[PDB]
Amino acid sequence: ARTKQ
Amino acid sequence: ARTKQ
Amino acid sequence: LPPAWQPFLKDHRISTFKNWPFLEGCACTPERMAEAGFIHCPTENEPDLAQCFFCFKELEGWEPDDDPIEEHKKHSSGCAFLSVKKQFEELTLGEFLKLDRERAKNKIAKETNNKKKEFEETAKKVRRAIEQLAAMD
Amino acid sequence: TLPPAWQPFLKDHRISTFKNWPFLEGCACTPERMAEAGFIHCPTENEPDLAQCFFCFKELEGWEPDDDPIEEHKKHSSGCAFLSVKKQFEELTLGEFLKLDRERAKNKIAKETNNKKKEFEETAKKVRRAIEQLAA
Ligand SMILES: [Zn+2]
Ligand SMILES: [Zn+2]
Repeated sequence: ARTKQ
Repeated sequence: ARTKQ
Repeated sequence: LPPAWQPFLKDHRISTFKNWPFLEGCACTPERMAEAGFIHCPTENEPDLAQCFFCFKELEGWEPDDDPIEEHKKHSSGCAFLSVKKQFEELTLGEFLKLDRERAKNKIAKETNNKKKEFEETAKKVRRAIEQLAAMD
Repeated sequence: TLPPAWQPFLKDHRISTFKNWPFLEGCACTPERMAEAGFIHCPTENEPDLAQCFFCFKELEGWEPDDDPIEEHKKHSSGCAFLSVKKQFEELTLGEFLKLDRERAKNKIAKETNNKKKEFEETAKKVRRAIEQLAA
């Protein structure tokens, strides 16, 4: 997953 | 000391 | 900490003793009552009334050389708070939750034991009124 | 009965947040495993798989089925003290627990602070732009 962008 | 009543 | 759990803390319990009459020179000071589990529940009629927060035993009639712990053992030997040796913060959450469950049970037991008494009192009055009608009175 | 503020410390609460989680049996990032890693489900219209650490408040979207929620948490928020926590919730002392909740309150404030900075920088950007256009 990845950081809220 | 004593209980309630 | 949530209000519900505050009674578990000694400094809260001490803070309840707003106009406690027995102070230094006495065995049952606010400090010592609170170390023993009591809180102050004064009324118009029983101004020195105190209650264990855990087993809900209520005691009045306090004399100055009363040791609040020895009094709590005598009047409510069953009380699990008397078993507690560790300080609040040295308790595990498991141990603490176990205790709060025991307190909720005690509370319920007490409320239940009161309802029984009120009911038994009401039954006595009703019975009596009916006996009096049956007297041909 | 623990006050709602502290519920997130309990795994079974955290699991219960995954109402419509897409990744289930077969998958590495199940509700069970996300929750063991400290996440909660915070879906939105726009970010439906959005998940947040309850402790360090890191928000991660973009989840794929092979993702190990713990390894993702270490990677994206290595600072998080919840990752240090070996013992089960009930084996914690109250001192240890209170220590943690104090750290969470700190993280929360830091996070709130970090959001405000971003909003402000965003508003500044707009103002700049509007003035550049009016200089023309
Ligand atoms: Zn007691
Ligand atoms: Zn975290």
